[PDB]
Amino acid sequence: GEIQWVKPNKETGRLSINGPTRTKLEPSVFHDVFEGNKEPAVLHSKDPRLEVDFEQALFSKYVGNTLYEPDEYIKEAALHYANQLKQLEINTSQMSMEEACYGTENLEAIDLHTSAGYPYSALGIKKRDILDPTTRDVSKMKFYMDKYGLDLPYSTYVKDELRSIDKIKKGKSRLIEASSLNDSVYLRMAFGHLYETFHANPGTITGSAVGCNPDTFWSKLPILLPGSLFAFDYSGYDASLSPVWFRALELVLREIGYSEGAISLIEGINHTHHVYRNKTYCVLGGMPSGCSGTSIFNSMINNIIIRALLIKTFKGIDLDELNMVAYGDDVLASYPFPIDCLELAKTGKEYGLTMTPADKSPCFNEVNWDNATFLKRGFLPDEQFPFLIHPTMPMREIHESIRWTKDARNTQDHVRSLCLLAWHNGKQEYEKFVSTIRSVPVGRALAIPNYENLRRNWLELF
Ligand code: NI
Repeated sequence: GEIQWVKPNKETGRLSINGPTRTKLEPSVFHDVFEGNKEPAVLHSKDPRLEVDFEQALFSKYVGNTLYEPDEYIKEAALHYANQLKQLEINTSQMSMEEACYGTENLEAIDLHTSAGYPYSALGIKKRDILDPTTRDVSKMKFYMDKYGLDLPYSTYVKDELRSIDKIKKGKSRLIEASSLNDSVYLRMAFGHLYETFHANPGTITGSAVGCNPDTFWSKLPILLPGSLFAFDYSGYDASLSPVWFRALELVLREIGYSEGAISLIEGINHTHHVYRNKTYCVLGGMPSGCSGTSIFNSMINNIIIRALLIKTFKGIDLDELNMVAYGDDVLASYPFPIDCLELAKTGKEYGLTMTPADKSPCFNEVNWDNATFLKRGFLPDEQFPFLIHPTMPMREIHESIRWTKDARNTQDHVRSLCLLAWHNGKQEYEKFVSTIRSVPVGRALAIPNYENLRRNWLELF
């Protein structure tokens, strides 16, 4: 991805948003009971902790575009993923606005608590004003869709979340790039059925884990990805995507039967205008973070990329032997033989992709079921029933996170949530976690859930 220009909002005529004021994250009543080294991300320019220039840290994610136009390696990839999709019989037809907004059994309703984007947030119009689940009215949406039309700027602001000290010093906060309600509705209308099938089918046909529930999906993963695993990390995947990938996405949507109208939506994703604060700017390449189908399209795109890398890098590689699931940038794969990911990573840099070994690793080593990471989590066979895999959220992460809160009344649920994650790590870990919690009179007053109750519940899902 690459910014093409920047200009003042007076010139472009775009409305401006309020800068978020303070972080909403406070010290929790466990702030110093547990250890970690994370604080609220830098949320503005004058943050006393900044060792560098903010705005140029913000936008350095956009490392250029290396290629605008699919070569043969990419076209063949796209087509193989497209042919693979064929068997899911994706409904290529437009979804009703009602469903688009209000959801069906496999597409969640538009989230009423998120911002409505441009120009809604600048005018103080909230989704709640336009959308009511109790009536499923779409007449108001039609009205605003007429009023402001389509293909609007992405309203961009800083994500209020926890970051390492390293990222706070180095100004590496993350951006939220929210598409306008108008464009979310329209994208969902054009691709809602695709979203539905993808939610209903996490696995190796879609090649997508979006919407999976790791509680159960983890047990399928060994079966779905047999033979020899592989996995790595990308640095700033989203922003490093050059247009070529949007082009390749188009080939895939064409080949599975989409109309040209629906396909033209993609250019409005590959080429976006954003409004960060007082300026508006043009990005060409890069998946916006907050675009309706971000997750899926990123996941689809990654399906294209892994295949392209494979067949550009190795000869006689048979793509039907591949298995992968992708959740945005995050991929878990297998193949019947080992795969030299160092060479993949090199091929990757040619395309503008930065690939590093799995889990901050020193080296492109072995990934097996024991060290493998997916959606932050590791894989641990249940001791009694080894066919059941537990998703292991590192405790390090659970510790970091319990030390802060955005709502001071939520301690109870905040701890319970963390417990629902921590127990997958084993009885002895869990006890260690709960005992630290219970190490402080406030801990002791909480209803903390029982290890063997959590486990009996977990079994009852299989
Ligand atoms: Ni532009």
